[PDB]
Amino acid sequence: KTYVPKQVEPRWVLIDAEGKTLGRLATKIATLLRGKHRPDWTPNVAMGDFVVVVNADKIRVTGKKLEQKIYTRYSGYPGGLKKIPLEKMLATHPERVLEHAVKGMLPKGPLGRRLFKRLKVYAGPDHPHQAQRPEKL
Amino acid sequence: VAYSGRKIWPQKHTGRARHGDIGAPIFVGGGVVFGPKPRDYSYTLPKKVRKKGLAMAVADRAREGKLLLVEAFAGVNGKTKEFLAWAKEAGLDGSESVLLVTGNELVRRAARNLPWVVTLAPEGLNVYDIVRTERLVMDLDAWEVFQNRIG
Amino acid sequence: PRAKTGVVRRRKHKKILKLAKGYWGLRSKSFRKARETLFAAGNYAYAHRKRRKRDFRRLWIVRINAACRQHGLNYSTFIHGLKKAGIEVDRKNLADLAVREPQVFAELVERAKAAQG
Amino acid sequence: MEAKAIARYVRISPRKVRLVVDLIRGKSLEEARNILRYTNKRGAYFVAKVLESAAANAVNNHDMLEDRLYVKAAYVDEGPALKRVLPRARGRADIIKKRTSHITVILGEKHG
Amino acid sequence: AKHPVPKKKTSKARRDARRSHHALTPPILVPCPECKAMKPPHTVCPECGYYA
RNA sequence: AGCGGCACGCGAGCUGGGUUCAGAACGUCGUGAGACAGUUCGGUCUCUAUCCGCCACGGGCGCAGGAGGCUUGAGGGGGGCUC
RNA sequence: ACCGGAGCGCUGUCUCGGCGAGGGACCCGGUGAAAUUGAACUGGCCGUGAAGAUGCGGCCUACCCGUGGCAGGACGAAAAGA
RNA sequence: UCGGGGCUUAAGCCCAGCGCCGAAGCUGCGGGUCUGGGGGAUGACCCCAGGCGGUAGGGGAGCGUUCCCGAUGCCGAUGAAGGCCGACCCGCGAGGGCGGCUGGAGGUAAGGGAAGUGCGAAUGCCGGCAUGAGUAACGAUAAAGAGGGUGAGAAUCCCUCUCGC
RNA sequence: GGUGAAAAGAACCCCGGGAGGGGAGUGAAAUAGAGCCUGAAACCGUGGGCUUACAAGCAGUCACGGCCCCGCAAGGGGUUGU
Ligand SMILES: [Mg+2]
Ligand SMILES: [Mg+2]
Ligand SMILES: [Mg+2]
Ligand SMILES: [Mg+2]
Ligand SMILES: [Mg+2]
Ligand SMILES: [Mg+2]
Ligand SMILES: [Mg+2]
Ligand SMILES: [Mg+2]
Ligand SMILES: [Mg+2]
Ligand SMILES: [Mg+2]
Ligand SMILES: [Mg+2]
Ligand SMILES: [Mg+2]
Ligand SMILES: [Mg+2]
Ligand SMILES: [Mg+2]
Ligand SMILES: [Mg+2]
Ligand SMILES: [Mg+2]
Ligand SMILES: [Mg+2]
Ligand SMILES: [Mg+2]
Ligand SMILES: [Mg+2]
Ligand SMILES: [Mg+2]
Ligand SMILES: [Mg+2]
Ligand SMILES: [Mg+2]
Ligand SMILES: [Mg+2]
Ligand SMILES: [Mg+2]
Ligand SMILES: [Mg+2]
Ligand SMILES: [Mg+2]
Ligand SMILES: [Mg+2]
Ligand SMILES: [Mg+2]
Ligand SMILES: [Mg+2]
Ligand SMILES: [Mg+2]
Ligand SMILES: [Mg+2]
Ligand SMILES: [Mg+2]
Ligand SMILES: [Mg+2]
Ligand SMILES: [Mg+2]
Ligand SMILES: [Mg+2]
Ligand SMILES: [Mg+2]
Ligand SMILES: [Mg+2]
Ligand SMILES: [Mg+2]
Ligand SMILES: [Mg+2]
Ligand SMILES: [Mg+2]
Ligand SMILES: [Mg+2]
Ligand SMILES: [Mg+2]
Ligand SMILES: [Mg+2]
Ligand SMILES: [Mg+2]
Ligand SMILES: [Mg+2]
Ligand SMILES: [Mg+2]
Ligand SMILES: [Mg+2]
Ligand SMILES: [Mg+2]
Ligand SMILES: [Mg+2]
Ligand SMILES: [Mg+2]
Ligand SMILES: [Mg+2]
Ligand SMILES: [Mg+2]
Ligand SMILES: [Mg+2]
Ligand SMILES: [Mg+2]
Ligand SMILES: [Mg+2]
Ligand SMILES: [Mg+2]
Ligand SMILES: [Mg+2]
Ligand SMILES: [Mg+2]
Ligand SMILES: [Mg+2]
Ligand SMILES: [Mg+2]
Ligand SMILES: [Mg+2]
Ligand SMILES: [Mg+2]
Ligand SMILES: [Mg+2]
Ligand SMILES: [Mg+2]
Ligand SMILES: [Mg+2]
Ligand SMILES: [Mg+2]
Ligand SMILES: [Mg+2]
Ligand SMILES: [Mg+2]
Ligand SMILES: [Mg+2]
Ligand SMILES: [Mg+2]
Ligand SMILES: [Mg+2]
Ligand SMILES: [Mg+2]
Ligand SMILES: [Mg+2]
Ligand SMILES: [Mg+2]
Ligand SMILES: [Mg+2]
Ligand SMILES: [Mg+2]
Ligand SMILES: [Mg+2]
Ligand SMILES: [Mg+2]
Ligand SMILES: [Mg+2]
Ligand SMILES: [Mg+2]
Ligand SMILES: [Mg+2]
Ligand SMILES: [Mg+2]
Ligand SMILES: [Mg+2]
Ligand SMILES: [Mg+2]
Ligand SMILES: [Mg+2]
Ligand SMILES: [Mg+2]
Ligand SMILES: [Mg+2]
Ligand SMILES: [Mg+2]
Ligand SMILES: [Mg+2]
Ligand SMILES: [Mg+2]
Ligand SMILES: [Mg+2]
Ligand SMILES: [Mg+2]
Ligand SMILES: [Mg+2]
Ligand SMILES: [Mg+2]
Ligand SMILES: [Mg+2]
Ligand SMILES: [Mg+2]
Ligand SMILES: [Mg+2]
Ligand SMILES: [Mg+2]
Ligand SMILES: [Mg+2]
Ligand SMILES: [Mg+2]
Ligand SMILES: [Mg+2]
Ligand SMILES: [Mg+2]
Ligand SMILES: [Mg+2]
Ligand SMILES: [Mg+2]
Ligand SMILES: [Mg+2]
Ligand SMILES: [Mg+2]
Ligand SMILES: [Mg+2]
Ligand SMILES: [Mg+2]
Ligand SMILES: [Mg+2]
Ligand SMILES: [Mg+2]
Ligand SMILES: [Mg+2]
Ligand SMILES: [Mg+2]
Ligand SMILES: [Mg+2]
Ligand SMILES: [Mg+2]
Ligand SMILES: [Mg+2]
Ligand SMILES: [Mg+2]
Ligand SMILES: [Mg+2]
Ligand SMILES: [Mg+2]
Ligand SMILES: [Mg+2]
Ligand SMILES: [Mg+2]
Ligand SMILES: [Mg+2]
Ligand SMILES: [Mg+2]
Ligand SMILES: [Mg+2]
Ligand SMILES: [Mg+2]
Ligand SMILES: [Mg+2]
Ligand SMILES: [Mg+2]
Ligand SMILES: [Mg+2]
Ligand SMILES: [Mg+2]
Ligand SMILES: [Mg+2]
Ligand SMILES: [Mg+2]
Ligand SMILES: [Mg+2]
Ligand SMILES: [Mg+2]
Ligand SMILES: [Mg+2]
Ligand SMILES: [Mg+2]
Ligand SMILES: [Mg+2]
Ligand SMILES: [Mg+2]
Ligand SMILES: [Mg+2]
Ligand SMILES: [Mg+2]
Ligand SMILES: [Mg+2]
Ligand SMILES: [Mg+2]
Ligand SMILES: [Mg+2]
Ligand SMILES: [Mg+2]
Ligand SMILES: [Mg+2]
Ligand SMILES: [Mg+2]
Ligand SMILES: [Mg+2]
Ligand SMILES: [Mg+2]
Ligand SMILES: [Mg+2]
Ligand SMILES: [Mg+2]
Ligand SMILES: [Mg+2]
Ligand SMILES: [Mg+2]
Ligand SMILES: [Mg+2]
Ligand SMILES: [Mg+2]
Ligand SMILES: [Mg+2]
Ligand SMILES: [Mg+2]
Ligand SMILES: [Mg+2]
Ligand SMILES: [Mg+2]
Ligand SMILES: [Mg+2]
Ligand SMILES: [Mg+2]
Ligand SMILES: [Mg+2]
Ligand SMILES: [Mg+2]
Ligand SMILES: [Mg+2]
Ligand SMILES: [Mg+2]
Ligand SMILES: [Mg+2]
Ligand SMILES: [Mg+2]
Ligand SMILES: [Mg+2]
Ligand SMILES: [Mg+2]
Ligand SMILES: [Mg+2]
Ligand SMILES: [Mg+2]
Ligand SMILES: [Mg+2]
Ligand SMILES: [Mg+2]
Ligand SMILES: [Mg+2]
Ligand SMILES: [Mg+2]
Ligand SMILES: [Mg+2]
Ligand SMILES: [Mg+2]
Ligand SMILES: [Mg+2]
Ligand SMILES: [Mg+2]
Ligand SMILES: [Mg+2]
Ligand SMILES: [Mg+2]
Ligand SMILES: [Mg+2]
Ligand SMILES: [Mg+2]
Ligand SMILES: [Mg+2]
Ligand SMILES: [Mg+2]
Ligand SMILES: [Mg+2]
Ligand SMILES: [Mg+2]
Ligand SMILES: [Mg+2]
Ligand SMILES: [Mg+2]
Ligand SMILES: [Mg+2]
Ligand SMILES: [Mg+2]
Ligand SMILES: [Mg+2]
Ligand SMILES: [Mg+2]
Ligand SMILES: [Mg+2]
Ligand SMILES: [Mg+2]
Ligand SMILES: [Mg+2]
Ligand SMILES: [Mg+2]
Ligand SMILES: [Mg+2]
Ligand SMILES: [Mg+2]
Ligand SMILES: [Mg+2]
Ligand SMILES: [Mg+2]
Ligand SMILES: [Mg+2]
Ligand SMILES: [Mg+2]
Ligand SMILES: [Mg+2]
Ligand SMILES: [Mg+2]
Ligand SMILES: [Mg+2]
Ligand SMILES: [Mg+2]
Ligand SMILES: [Mg+2]
Ligand SMILES: [Mg+2]
Ligand SMILES: [Mg+2]
Ligand SMILES: [Mg+2]
Ligand SMILES: [Mg+2]
Ligand SMILES: [Mg+2]
Ligand SMILES: [Mg+2]
Ligand SMILES: [Mg+2]
Ligand SMILES: [Mg+2]
Repeated sequence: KTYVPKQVEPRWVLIDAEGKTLGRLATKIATLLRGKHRPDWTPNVAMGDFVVVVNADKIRVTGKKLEQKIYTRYSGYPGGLKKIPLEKMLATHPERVLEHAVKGMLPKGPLGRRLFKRLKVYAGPDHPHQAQRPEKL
Repeated sequence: VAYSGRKIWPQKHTGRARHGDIGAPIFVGGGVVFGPKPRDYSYTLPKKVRKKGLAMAVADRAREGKLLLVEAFAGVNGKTKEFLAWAKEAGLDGSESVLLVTGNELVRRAARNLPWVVTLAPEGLNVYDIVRTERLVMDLDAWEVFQNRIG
Repeated sequence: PRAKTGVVRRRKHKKILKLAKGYWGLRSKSFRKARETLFAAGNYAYAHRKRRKRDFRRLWIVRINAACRQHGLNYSTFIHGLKKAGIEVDRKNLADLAVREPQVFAELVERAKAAQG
Repeated sequence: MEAKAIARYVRISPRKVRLVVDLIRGKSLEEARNILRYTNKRGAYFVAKVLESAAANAVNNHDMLEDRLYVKAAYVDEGPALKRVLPRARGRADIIKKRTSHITVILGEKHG
Repeated sequence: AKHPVPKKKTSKARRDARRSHHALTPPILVPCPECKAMKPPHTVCPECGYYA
């Protein structure tokens, strides 16, 4: 009968964002958010590392993107569809662009959100120097 | 069924179901559908078969060794206690069901009230009664009658 | 001879109703609703029974692949090494060794890296 | 121990009186008499009626101390409804249930 | 009957949930100074009277 | 002094002039009963909203000690005319 | 008390709505129905599907329960299409 | 809005290679049933190979309900039928049995016979009870108020005065 | 259509205007109390165990996990978080 892990401790990680290609980084970030790298992986628990990102304001992204490529929010009201280009996202709160990527990469369930909270993204550098600052690339 | 043929309601725009009259079998108290009518359950079994059976019964009963022709009914005159004595001195301890076939009317009366004995006139010989009973005992004269039909 | 319904209907009903204990609302009180639900349930079980295997095969893979990843190679190549090295042993389930008794998993990694080329 | 008292066939809807009963469940006999003493519902009268009887039974039959007993539990049950025909428009007609209640109140000694 | 009608019998759960806010509150009472008895606040009550 | 979509948006929102019931008539066709997309006058439009949606307003709990007051503005709405 | 056209007088028919009165609606006490109802733990968009989806997919959104209101949807109710 | 996120020497397109994932297909292990073929003299039983999605429909084998023979029988107050409950035993299943509780007077083996014999839907029939809902409504907008009395209890009964129709 | 073998049909006391109950008493049984044998289901309610207020649902099913409960015990029952 297959092994079930018990209450273990979350491994807090720290990733430097600047230079990294947006989507490419998000993918790995997501994987870390779930277990999926720890061989005691369990799909219904929440055991992914606490990823911390810094210098997110400096994420690289190929092609025209920034100019083109737009994020759309929808208010409930008529015409309530807002459209905001990648450019202006970074202009203001930029950690958004990475978050909206990692979030869209997490499973959509009630667990998915638990995990989305373990992801801490900052304009960086610097952040809550709690405990582990295990540089990672 | 004793109801009226009247249509119970219009069957249109009433909004109710759709009906003809209370008599209908989907109605409670209505008439039965394929309920039983009185009838003749009898049929005419081939006489030759009726004979064989009567023989095979007597025969089956004879092979078992439970057949017994008699005659010396000293316990004549209808009286149970007397017949009891006769059967006593005859191996009929009332341990086995006896089909007592005989023409003797008084012998009949005697054995009659006994729970383990079925009396019977010779003309009434039938495979059913034969088979019901364990032992078969019959008057010599009656055995002649049985023989007349088949023997 | 008239044969009323009597016990028969009630009894066949109570049976199903037993099977439905625990279901939401009318779905465990109404015989007609109960049966309907059960119909669905039975079919689900039979199909989840088929899936259950297909489910663990997957779980194992990830756990194996996770251990292979930290051990240098990936699952794809790992299996190949093993499949080539004749070590048909490890049924993807028993590759739970990755979780406990890792030195054995490790031993099994080199066997695969050996069979590679 | 505990003392029961039931008034059956009270000509009033259960759902209605039930509102009053739930108001005094667990309460002490003292605050209870008061809660009904000044509750603004028809159910009060009936629930009070059975509550006071429960008390009498408690003491005159079980040596319980009046000034020491509470509402260990109480509940109201539905009795056979009185169905009546209400003439309606366009000749349509329908039945209206003048429902009915079975009010039970069971008292009990405080502590020991 | 005419025009709007309920599309479905409301469940046991839905009904009672609606009746969430049905529970009535107990009366508010205070002991009057005159007797040890209880009275609704700001109200004269029989079996006591008033100080003029 | 824009055109179009939304069951040529909208009758559990209204109207009911038009069309398309039973009355009547003109023309008209039919021996006829009747008929026509040819016309003409008359002609009953249903008090109660369960769910979703929507406009408003509360109760419950939540916001890692409890409380009084003052606030930040993520997110959303309104407004945008012209001589 | 027939159908068409016009004019005078007069007007909340209207521009264009406002205020007020009473009877209801609303709150409390008493009594207490109905049509309807597969079961319900019943959201939006874009698709999809017997071609008009709360129930399929993807995405977005959404603490739990009600009260007064509106009537777009549940191809709403009613009548086995006239 | 490419299913989404997201992707640019690609996560796009083309050419070549190696490996992996993966369906109820195929393999392994156990079980069932049918058919064919083998020993079993043998009824039993074992061995081997193969078949077993299914609507209309055809065929086969069973389960349960009422009644009859078996009944001048047998079971039954040391508790019949029926009811409620079970995580137990048997059966592929329809069911059968056991145990506990209720019930209080009948029940009917083996083996056979005969049918008013099995219900979820017929806007089915009868009865009970739900939902809408503490909702609409309380039946002419001629109109009420107060004191006193009666009474377990009074806006609603009696009396007096005042008001209105 | 049905109390019970028998009316032995509940004296008397207590709360209550009464109804209806609580004692007592009868009976083998009153969970046989009078529309009373057995008393199924829908339906209504009281108590208790598990559970639920960031969550999108034919209401189940598969897995794991927690709490509660039966065999101290390897097991099983209830519940439902993901
Ligand atoms: Mg990866
Ligand atoms: Mg995004
Ligand atoms: Mg997941
Ligand atoms: Mg999904
Ligand atoms: Mg979501
Ligand atoms: Mg007649
Ligand atoms: Mg007739
Ligand atoms: Mg007649
Ligand atoms: Mg007829
Ligand atoms: Mg006729
Ligand atoms: Mg006719
Ligand atoms: Mg009639
Ligand atoms: Mg018709
Ligand atoms: Mg209808
Ligand atoms: Mg019909
Ligand atoms: Mg009919
Ligand atoms: Mg009728
Ligand atoms: Mg009849
Ligand atoms: Mg009759
Ligand atoms: Mg025949
Ligand atoms: Mg002949
Ligand atoms: Mg004589
Ligand atoms: Mg004599
Ligand atoms: Mg004699
Ligand atoms: Mg005799
Ligand atoms: Mg005789
Ligand atoms: Mg005899
Ligand atoms: Mg004779
Ligand atoms: Mg005879
Ligand atoms: Mg039947
Ligand atoms: Mg329920
Ligand atoms: Mg139920
Ligand atoms: Mg596999
Ligand atoms: Mg009464
Ligand atoms: Mg309570
Ligand atoms: Mg009373
Ligand atoms: Mg008393
Ligand atoms: Mg006592
Ligand atoms: Mg209650
Ligand atoms: Mg009733
Ligand atoms: Mg009326
Ligand atoms: Mg009417
Ligand atoms: Mg009606
Ligand atoms: Mg009603
Ligand atoms: Mg409830
Ligand atoms: Mg409840
Ligand atoms: Mg113009
Ligand atoms: Mg124009
Ligand atoms: Mg237009
Ligand atoms: Mg337009
Ligand atoms: Mg169109
Ligand atoms: Mg068009
Ligand atoms: Mg058109
Ligand atoms: Mg147009
Ligand atoms: Mg047109
Ligand atoms: Mg319109
Ligand atoms: Mg209209
Ligand atoms: Mg119109
Ligand atoms: Mg309409
Ligand atoms: Mg006109
Ligand atoms: Mg027209
Ligand atoms: Mg029309
Ligand atoms: Mg006309
Ligand atoms: Mg012509
Ligand atoms: Mg002609
Ligand atoms: Mg013409
Ligand atoms: Mg023409
Ligand atoms: Mg024309
Ligand atoms: Mg003209
Ligand atoms: Mg004309
Ligand atoms: Mg007119
Ligand atoms: Mg007209
Ligand atoms: Mg008119
Ligand atoms: Mg008109
Ligand atoms: Mg009119
Ligand atoms: Mg109408
Ligand atoms: Mg009205
Ligand atoms: Mg509502
Ligand atoms: Mg809805
Ligand atoms: Mg609603
Ligand atoms: Mg809404
Ligand atoms: Mg709110
Ligand atoms: Mg609030
Ligand atoms: Mg504060
Ligand atoms: Mg201040
Ligand atoms: Mg202030
Ligand atoms: Mg702002
Ligand atoms: Mg403004
Ligand atoms: Mg704006
Ligand atoms: Mg005229
Ligand atoms: Mg004129
Ligand atoms: Mg004129
Ligand atoms: Mg003039
Ligand atoms: Mg003039
Ligand atoms: Mg004028
Ligand atoms: Mg204005
Ligand atoms: Mg005025
Ligand atoms: Mg007003
Ligand atoms: Mg008001
Ligand atoms: Mg009211
Ligand atoms: Mg939920
Ligand atoms: Mg909900
Ligand atoms: Mg589009
Ligand atoms: Mg589809
Ligand atoms: Mg369309
Ligand atoms: Mg659509
Ligand atoms: Mg699907
Ligand atoms: Mg959807
Ligand atoms: Mg949405
Ligand atoms: Mg409110
Ligand atoms: Mg209200
Ligand atoms: Mg509302
Ligand atoms: Mg609407
Ligand atoms: Mg893609
Ligand atoms: Mg993604
Ligand atoms: Mg890219
Ligand atoms: Mg080429
Ligand atoms: Mg080439
Ligand atoms: Mg080649
Ligand atoms: Mg090739
Ligand atoms: Mg290959
Ligand atoms: Mg493979
Ligand atoms: Mg696949
Ligand atoms: Mg398979
Ligand atoms: Mg297989
Ligand atoms: Mg096999
Ligand atoms: Mg086999
Ligand atoms: Mg089979
Ligand atoms: Mg075959
Ligand atoms: Mg064979
Ligand atoms: Mg062979
Ligand atoms: Mg052979
Ligand atoms: Mg053999
Ligand atoms: Mg041999
Ligand atoms: Mg042979
Ligand atoms: Mg086979
Ligand atoms: Mg198939
Ligand atoms: Mg049979
Ligand atoms: Mg039957
Ligand atoms: Mg019978
Ligand atoms: Mg007997
Ligand atoms: Mg006898
Ligand atoms: Mg026995
Ligand atoms: Mg006894
Ligand atoms: Mg027994
Ligand atoms: Mg017993
Ligand atoms: Mg029994
Ligand atoms: Mg029961
Ligand atoms: Mg056991
Ligand atoms: Mg056993
Ligand atoms: Mg079998
Ligand atoms: Mg078999
Ligand atoms: Mg069974
Ligand atoms: Mg059984
Ligand atoms: Mg059983
Ligand atoms: Mg007993
Ligand atoms: Mg029998
Ligand atoms: Mg047999
Ligand atoms: Mg038999
Ligand atoms: Mg048979
Ligand atoms: Mg038989
Ligand atoms: Mg047989
Ligand atoms: Mg037979
Ligand atoms: Mg029949
Ligand atoms: Mg049926
Ligand atoms: Mg009846
Ligand atoms: Mg009845
Ligand atoms: Mg009736
Ligand atoms: Mg009915
Ligand atoms: Mg019901
Ligand atoms: Mg009702
Ligand atoms: Mg009703
Ligand atoms: Mg109700
Ligand atoms: Mg009310
Ligand atoms: Mg009202
Ligand atoms: Mg009234
Ligand atoms: Mg009225
Ligand atoms: Mg007065
Ligand atoms: Mg006086
Ligand atoms: Mg007075
Ligand atoms: Mg009194
Ligand atoms: Mg009274
Ligand atoms: Mg007065
Ligand atoms: Mg009055
Ligand atoms: Mg008698
Ligand atoms: Mg009497
Ligand atoms: Mg008494
Ligand atoms: Mg006493
Ligand atoms: Mg007294
Ligand atoms: Mg009274
Ligand atoms: Mg009394
Ligand atoms: Mg005592
Ligand atoms: Mg007693
Ligand atoms: Mg009992
Ligand atoms: Mg008991
Ligand atoms: Mg009597
Ligand atoms: Mg009576
Ligand atoms: Mg009664
Ligand atoms: Mg009961
Ligand atoms: Mg009862
Ligand atoms: Mg019951
Ligand atoms: Mg219940
Ligand atoms: Mg309960
Ligand atoms: Mg409960
Ligand atoms: Mg417990
Ligand atoms: Mg949120
Ligand atoms: Mg489904
Ligand atoms: Mg488990
Ligand atoms: Mg567990
Ligand atoms: Mg613990
Ligand atoms: Mg414990
Ligand atoms: Mg369990
Ligand atoms: Mg679940």
